[PDB]
Parts: sequence; C-alpha cells; structure tokens
Amino acid sequence: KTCSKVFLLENEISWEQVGEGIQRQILGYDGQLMLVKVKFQKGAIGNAHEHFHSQSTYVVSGVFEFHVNGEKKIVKAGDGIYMEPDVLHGCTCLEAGILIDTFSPMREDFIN
Amino acid sequence: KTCSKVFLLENEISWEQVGEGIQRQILGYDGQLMLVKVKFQKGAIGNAHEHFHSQSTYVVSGVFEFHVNGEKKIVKAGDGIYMEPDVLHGCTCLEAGILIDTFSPMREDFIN
Ligand SMILES: [Ca+2]
Ligand SMILES: [Ca+2]
Ligand SMILES: [Ca+2]
Repeated sequence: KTCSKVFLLENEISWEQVGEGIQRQILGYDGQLMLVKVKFQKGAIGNAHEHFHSQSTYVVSGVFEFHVNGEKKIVKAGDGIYMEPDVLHGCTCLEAGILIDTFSPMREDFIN
Repeated sequence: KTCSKVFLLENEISWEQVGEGIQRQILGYDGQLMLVKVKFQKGAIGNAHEHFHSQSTYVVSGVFEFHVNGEKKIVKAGDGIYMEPDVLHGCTCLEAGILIDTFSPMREDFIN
C-alpha cells in the first residue's frame, strides 16, 4: 500500500539529510502526488537536475535564486515555481528558509 | 497550452475570493499537478467535500482543525495532510494562516 499516513506531523517524521545544509521530510504522498518539505541553510545548493516528473514548488520562507530552463529569478516567501517535465532546474539559497516541492507522479527515489 | 507561467510571483497574481475569510492564488500547475495557496482568516471553514483528485496539503502558518474520513486532528505550521482519492475532508481555521493544497490531477474547476 503506497502512500503516506493521513496526518504527517513534523515532530513525528524523520528529517533526512539530503546534502550540505539541506534536510527534508517527506509529507503527504501516494503514487501520483508527493509533497516534500526541504529546509535550507544559507549557501546551500539544489544541484541542477532533470526528471520526467512535473514539479511545482512553493517558497515558504527565505530567499532563493532559482533557474528553470536556463532562466534565473529570485523568489521569496509567497512565490511559486513550475517545472514542466524534463526541464533543467535548480536553486541556491540566499537566506535560510523552507521550500515545499511537489511532484506528480511521486519521486520513487525519495522513499526507496 | 495548459499550465501556469514558470515563476509565479505573489505580487503579480490575483487573489481570488473563495468564501468568507478565504482567499487563494493558483500557483504552479499543469494538467497533472496543481499547487494552490489558500489564506484563511480565523474562523474560516473549508467546507467538507469529496473529489477524485489526490490531495496533499502543507500548513504554512496558523492552526487548523482538519477532518479526513471522519478522523479529526489539529495541525500547525510544518505539518502535512494526505487525502486519498474521494475521501471526505475539510477544515476550520483556529488561528489565521496559510495552507498549500496540492492536487493530482489539476482541479480544472479552479481555472475554469
Ligand atoms: Ca497522474
Ligand atoms: Ca527537482
Ligand atoms: Ca479538497
């Protein structure tokens, strides 16, 4: 049965170390939709990558420089970013904060 | 061509009035994934509803009482909620704050 629990409580879920200055919690998901909370320290880099999944991100807090398909924009709390299937994208955290990354379908690699 | 722009800047997107004390911005989406930012005043109610879409929500801020399939839980900033296809769910805002609701596939009704 491939899905998260119903209530994903931050203080009950393990933070996974993703890289230097980057930690994440996988929150609500099934095979078609996955929501990930990613906490960045200043200076941390989301390495450029491509994947077939659709991705839609929300900036909860902090300030980030994002690039999507070669285009750069600084985004801040309240802003969103859409990454169509297979587009190159990544980010650098300018001030510590949280992103919510969402995916369709799920990122099987994030649980396996 | 069914999708949002790449960079969804809060100060460039219209807030839509959804109901009493509830406003939303549709952020990054395509036909398979849609991310919605929903700002609630204290007291506001997300009416109980059912839909075939998968939904995964993140509590950005505030405090909410959620019900999913008849089960109630208070959630707060950092917590998530997963709503499998067709489950009855809704919420009441106990302290003003923001939810990110994500859907697969998109909520066609939110743009049409
Ligand atoms: Ca799908
Ligand atoms: Ca990505
Ligand atoms: Ca719903």
